[PDB]
Amino acid sequence: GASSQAACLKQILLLQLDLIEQQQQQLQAKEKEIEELKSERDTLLAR
Amino acid sequence: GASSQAACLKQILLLQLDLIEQQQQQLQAKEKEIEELKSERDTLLARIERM
Amino acid sequence: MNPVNATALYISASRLVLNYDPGDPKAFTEINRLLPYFRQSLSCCVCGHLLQDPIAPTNSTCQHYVCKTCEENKQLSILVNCYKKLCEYITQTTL
Amino acid sequence: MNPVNATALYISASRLVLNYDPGDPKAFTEINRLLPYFRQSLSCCVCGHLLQDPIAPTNSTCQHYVCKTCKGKKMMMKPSCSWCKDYEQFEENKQLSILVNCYKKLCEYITQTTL
Ligand SMILES: [Zn+2]
Ligand SMILES: [Zn+2]
Ligand SMILES: [Zn+2]
Ligand SMILES: [Zn+2]
Repeated sequence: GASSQAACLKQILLLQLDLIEQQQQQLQAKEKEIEELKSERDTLLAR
Repeated sequence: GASSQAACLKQILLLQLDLIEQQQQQLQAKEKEIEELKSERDTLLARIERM
Repeated sequence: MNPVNATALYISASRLVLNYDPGDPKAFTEINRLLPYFRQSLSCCVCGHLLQDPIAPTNSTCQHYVCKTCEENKQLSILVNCYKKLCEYITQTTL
Repeated sequence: MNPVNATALYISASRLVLNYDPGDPKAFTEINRLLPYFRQSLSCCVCGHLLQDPIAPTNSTCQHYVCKTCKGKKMMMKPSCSWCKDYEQFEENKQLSILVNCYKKLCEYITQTTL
């Protein structure tokens, strides 16, 4: 009964955990894409 | 027993959901800032063309 | 490129199922209205069925996703699994 | 600036706690050793207490946080961090609040699975 619900909720919790991790790594990647266009834009301003 | 545990998992689950949501909003912000910086970059490029 | 429609709909659906208020006589029909749209958001543009091994474009925000059998996006995969487990929990409990 | 360390540690701790095997003589110690760093990432730099109204530096990525009722007070770690000097610089951080609540509910689960 409630142990099937618990055994299910654990799995969906783990799944959401994986999703959160992927979103973190993507936010980081986009942070790099920003810092790059920022340095590039700055060096182009200097040029 | 399993009631307090499953009822605990539900709450921590909803909270995790709220987290996923806030991260999504951050990603959208990053997308908009990247695209703005990209168009701005492209127009700042045309500055070289006018030599 | 991440999927906004899919994640947003997953949040809405999960929030609806997990906050099922036994006392709101309109909750079940709400979950029932939202569930097919969440199902649509994760479907294959060739098959029509639920995405098997998702692949997405990186230059646009096309919202168009296709199977590997038909650039792999991990978010889409995790979300397909999310849909499966949410469906499993919906089948297990009665609302 | 979002909490990178705090989310990393939340993922680690949650994964270890949720895959808990009492048949593994190694899992318990792993959880006990990863866990103090995870609470640290959500501790206040004036209090030591769990971040009450999280105010997180946009100034840098030094990732040292304080409570809203803890602005303008001296930070605990000495030598003091050079980046968090400007107290006029941090804003409220939603991700941190969500993570604090996550930690509290996670502990509520851990005390249940231990007992
Ligand atoms: Zn297909
Ligand atoms: Zn398209
Ligand atoms: Zn404090
Ligand atoms: Zn600092």
